[PDB]
Amino acid sequence: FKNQLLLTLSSPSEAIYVRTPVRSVTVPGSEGAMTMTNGHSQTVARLKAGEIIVRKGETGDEVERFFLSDGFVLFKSPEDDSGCCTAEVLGVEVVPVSMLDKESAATALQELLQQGAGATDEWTKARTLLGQELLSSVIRAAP
Amino acid sequence: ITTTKKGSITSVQAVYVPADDLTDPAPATTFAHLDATTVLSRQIAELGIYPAVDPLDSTSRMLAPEIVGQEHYDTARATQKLLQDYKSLQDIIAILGMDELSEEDKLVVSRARKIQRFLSQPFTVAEVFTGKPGRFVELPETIKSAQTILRGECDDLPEMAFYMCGGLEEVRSKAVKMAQEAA
Amino acid sequence: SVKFMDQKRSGEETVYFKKEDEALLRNLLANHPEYDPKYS
Amino acid sequence: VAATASEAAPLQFLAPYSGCAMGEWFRDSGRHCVIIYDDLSKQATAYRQMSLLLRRPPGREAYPGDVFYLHSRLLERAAKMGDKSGGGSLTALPVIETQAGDVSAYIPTNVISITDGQIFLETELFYKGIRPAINVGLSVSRVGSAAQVKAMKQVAGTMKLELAQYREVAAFAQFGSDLDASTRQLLTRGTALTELLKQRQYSPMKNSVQVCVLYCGVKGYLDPLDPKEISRFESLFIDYINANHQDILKTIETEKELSEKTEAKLRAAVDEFVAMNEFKK
Amino acid sequence: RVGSAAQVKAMKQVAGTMKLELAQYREVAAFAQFGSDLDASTRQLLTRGTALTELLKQRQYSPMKNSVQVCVLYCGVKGYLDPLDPKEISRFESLFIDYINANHQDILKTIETEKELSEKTEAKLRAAVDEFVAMNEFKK
Amino acid sequence: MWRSSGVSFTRYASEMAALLRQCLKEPYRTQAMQRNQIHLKETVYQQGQVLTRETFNDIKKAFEA
Amino acid sequence: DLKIVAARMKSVKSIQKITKAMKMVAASKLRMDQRRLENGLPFATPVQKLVQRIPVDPKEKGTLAVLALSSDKGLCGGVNSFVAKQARIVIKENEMAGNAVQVYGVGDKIRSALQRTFGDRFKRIMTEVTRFPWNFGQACIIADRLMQDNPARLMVIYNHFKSAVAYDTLTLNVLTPTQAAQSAKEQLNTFEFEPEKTDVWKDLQDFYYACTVFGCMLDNIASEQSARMSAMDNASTNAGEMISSLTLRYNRARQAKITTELVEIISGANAL
Repeated sequence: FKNQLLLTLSSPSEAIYVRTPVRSVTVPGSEGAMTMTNGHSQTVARLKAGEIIVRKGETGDEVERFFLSDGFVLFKSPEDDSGCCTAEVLGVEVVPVSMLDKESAATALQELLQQGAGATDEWTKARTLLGQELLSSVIRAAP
Repeated sequence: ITTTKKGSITSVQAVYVPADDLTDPAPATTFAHLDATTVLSRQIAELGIYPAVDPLDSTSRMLAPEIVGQEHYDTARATQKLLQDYKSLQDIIAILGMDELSEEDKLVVSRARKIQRFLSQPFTVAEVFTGKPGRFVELPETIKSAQTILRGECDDLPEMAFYMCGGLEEVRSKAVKMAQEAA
Repeated sequence: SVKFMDQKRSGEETVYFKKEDEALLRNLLANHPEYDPKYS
Repeated sequence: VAATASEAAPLQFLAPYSGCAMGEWFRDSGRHCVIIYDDLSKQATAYRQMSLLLRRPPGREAYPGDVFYLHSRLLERAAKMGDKSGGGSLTALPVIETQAGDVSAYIPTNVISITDGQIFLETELFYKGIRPAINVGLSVSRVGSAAQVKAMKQVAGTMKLELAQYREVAAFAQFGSDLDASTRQLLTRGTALTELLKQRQYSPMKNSVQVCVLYCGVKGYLDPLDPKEISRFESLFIDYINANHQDILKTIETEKELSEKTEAKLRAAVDEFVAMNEFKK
Repeated sequence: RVGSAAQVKAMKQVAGTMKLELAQYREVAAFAQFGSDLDASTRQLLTRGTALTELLKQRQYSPMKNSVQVCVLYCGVKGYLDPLDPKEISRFESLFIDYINANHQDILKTIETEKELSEKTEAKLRAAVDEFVAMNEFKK
Repeated sequence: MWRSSGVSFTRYASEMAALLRQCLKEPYRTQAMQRNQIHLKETVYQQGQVLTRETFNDIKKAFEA
Repeated sequence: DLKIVAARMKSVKSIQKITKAMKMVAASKLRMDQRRLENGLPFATPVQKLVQRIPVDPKEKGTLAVLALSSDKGLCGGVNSFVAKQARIVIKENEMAGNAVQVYGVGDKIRSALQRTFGDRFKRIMTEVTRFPWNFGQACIIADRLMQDNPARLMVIYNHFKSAVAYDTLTLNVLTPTQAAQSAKEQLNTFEFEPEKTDVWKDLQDFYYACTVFGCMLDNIASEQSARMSAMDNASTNAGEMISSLTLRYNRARQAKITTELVEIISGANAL
């Protein structure tokens, strides 16, 4: 077909992209953020949180931002006959940044800190810390 | 048999209806001669709802807003509408089930069942059949209870608290007893 | 078909509203303590 | 004209013919009458009671063969005479009780064969609040729009189709939560019209008010309302127009037409009423 | 129409509960037979109704005394047949009858005379049923 | 944090997506919490002979119990 | 008689009407379920295709766990019948070799089907699930329950939704931790795992479990709705046939009643 990047960004409730040709796609891996393009090696990575940023071939400069909670990314090499290299971004909850709020975010942060102040269980402490992480990411990512 | 300007005769006639067929010539002709009507059914008596009066076949020349006020007329017509709405879901319930019915329809069915159980009451002469004591329910009490049940101020109560009562106090008492015996 | 549907309907309604009456009997005395004779 | 149960069978048998004789005076003299035979089946009954006692030969259900001829002699006097006889008329509204809704019996089949129409009342609708409990599916009129002013035609030609569509999509009312648009609008309009056609005992209306209310109904000014409020809506609208726009009613009553100017006045009055008032939904 | 007036108190005590249970079973069984899954309060209704329906069966020209009917319906109503298999009841009855005709004639004579069930006869009958279930064994 | 706390990645992902949905805007948040309600009825068995039956309407109690 | 035929005609006409209404409703639900499928299958296919590179042998010996997906409402054709048939086949095949079988289920129909025959093997059952749409009752919960009840080999039985008038029953041999530890995972060496393989495998496998259940249950739901529409069609047809027969019988009984009454009247008129 073409030497583009075939992105499919999918959540369970809605598939935002299916075979969208793009140039570069940034994703917040568990180690650190990284940008996948055509020619990139086969790889699997776990994401933690933050703002996926898609950049179509027609756009180049224009972008598209999407906040992801958690999930996986699968980059697969290009078949010899297809001529195009594929990528699958699976997210348990993939929102755009336009639909986010910083006030309900801080309210949930406060309620989480209230619930976790009685730190007794490991899962409770871990959930408090991870909620702090994700809500700070939401606050920093929202407009 | 009729009232005149010298006296009055209030008559009460029991009419055998063979094979539960209201189309027979004798009751068909007798229906036109009556001021008040009360038709008893077997499908209701099978449910233990005694008296087994069918409120969708019972009629009366008196049930008009000018004779009985609108608090009575609208209450009666709302009860009849509710019972007809409940009757118009029997096939849907028998085929599909209660899972398909919306919460409005479930509320309707619950209120209609509660009315059905509430119209029952024990008589003094049926002690030798039921053992329970008899009741005398006045009309303002009946209207208050029906208005309350239709308005929705007893949905918190159960359904088995109605089938032998003569008011809302007895309903609440029976529900109280069943809740205490539940634990 | 007639007795069939009638008895099926009656049984289903009986079970459903038995469950609902059980739940209401569980949750009555809490939300309406003025009626509980335990507190009278 | 009263031929009660104490009155003998011949008197119950003769009272309808006496009424027709009393109405022929109005018919022949250029006037108009409407005669109302209540319990014609007690007439036929009386005739049977007189034939089985005169030892006449019976038929099915023991009725003699002169029953169709009887009701025919009775009902064929109802007529509309020409301008050379005087222009009078004699309308007829015979009443019949069906014992199970079966209109295939002898007397029902004889009378529907004799009559120019049918108004079929039902018991399932009398308790659903639909009073008069007229089932417009089985109710027909072989005369039709020829017996209607244009002001009523303009709304009835629409409402008949709308109610037929509601009757085609009635069973879906218990599943409309799962359906899509283009099928819930039909249910809504049908429900609104059915709640509009409800009426109170001994409270009839005029044709102008009928036209105004049915224009309010068919033109979508009741879809977004709670149905239970329509009985209020109608009443208030009636009072409003009878207080404010008697000119519209007089024009509709005089011209027997709903012109575009009167329709604009009507939409104006409806908008003013809706603005002045507040409803639930 | 006469009803309980033509009925002994000892038989009233059991037959009222029996009629109620059979009414409930007749109500519920038609819906239950579709293979649905029901709670235990309804499974108990079905079990007791099946037990009573299998109790009320009888052979031809094999009538029974009133005291024996009372005892059998007591065994059926107080729950000594719910866990037992239905097909076994047809012998649970017979054996129980022989047992109470052999070793417990006094209970039958007392019920025949007094025409009621005092607490003493209640306890004696319960003890006899317990002894019988101990001495015997069935499929459940 | 989860293999140490004795927690699954699916549980963590769901319980964090819950918070992310709580951090939504009301028009889309309505449809999100709509499409992500819970209703389950667990029924535990041991060679027949049901040990327990329990309902679940919350993610946290569903993963906990 | 007449009352019998009239009551039967009334009941069957009501049945036909409600059947057609439920047919249209099921068509709408099938539309929405196809929509949920087209949106939600890409979320599940990639990780499943990834983990399926590790070939699972269905002859392995060990504690088998059979997850049978089914519905809670009736009139679904015979999809749950075919599911329970495949489950019985699998159980009877794997219990001969000596593999101890456990049974997980979704829906009351599989429970009612396998209570009497394999009720001494149930482990955990879920129901009242699809009252709402599917991912209401998230597959993550069931996957967590499976992992907490970690078996040695897992099978999943469901109905694949080929087209609106065609489905297909399938069995998925699913990988488990014992089977992953027993393999060096040389097939994934072509992939660069951003965290190390040993650290990301445990989090990837739960995602694999969740995605497997998700697509399987979506396909089962679609097949259920298709079978429901087909069953409503057949029921309406049978109701029409019964209405025709009862109409014939009704007219016959009407004529018989008329003739009998008339002969009675005539004989009473001539017996004077």
